[PDB]
Amino acid sequence: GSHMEVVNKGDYYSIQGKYDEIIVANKHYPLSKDYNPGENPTAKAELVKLIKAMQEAGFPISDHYSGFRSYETQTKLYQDYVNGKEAADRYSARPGYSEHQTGLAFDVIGTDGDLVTEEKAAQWLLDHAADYGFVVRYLKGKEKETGYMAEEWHLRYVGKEAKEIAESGLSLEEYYGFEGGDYV
Ligand SMILES: [Cl-]
Ligand SMILES: [Zn+2]
Ligand SMILES: [Zn+2]
Ligand SMILES: [Zn+2]
Repeated sequence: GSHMEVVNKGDYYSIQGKYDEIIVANKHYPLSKDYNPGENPTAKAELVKLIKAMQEAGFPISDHYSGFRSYETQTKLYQDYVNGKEAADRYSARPGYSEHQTGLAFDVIGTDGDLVTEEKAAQWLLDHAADYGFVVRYLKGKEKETGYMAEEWHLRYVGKEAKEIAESGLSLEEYYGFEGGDYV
């Protein structure tokens, strides 16, 4: 990511990547509370293949996943988690702030009902998410940069540039040189 500024497109901010334009949603850059594209079909088709490949490799992964969540959905979920604001902020997006609202983010689930955390499966996603155009967004040890505690299961579709990204070991923030961190 060498080196472009973030542009406001109106409903969202984006940064121009090496091959694609990359929507930026985090604690610094919110989405328009209206922006409601639903699930991205191109990302979805890749997720399907990713899922199948994990199942083929022996992993107990569900066909089900958590993808598009609108602003309103995010509101319920964030509120529910307050029940403190402090602790919920560590791991749950405020509405307008979630990559899930872009329709480009997807949480992988085990056939046991839980978000994937099992170690071999987590490593497989670090190793191969990029083969399907995805990155593990909330990397371990990058909580300062991304704004969020690490998530083994949360995939963000970025396309072809995922392999160079994964190779860097960087957060998107660091790779494209935009701000993440805490709400301001
Ligand atoms: Cl691809
Ligand atoms: Zn700023
Ligand atoms: Zn691979
Ligand atoms: Zn997620």
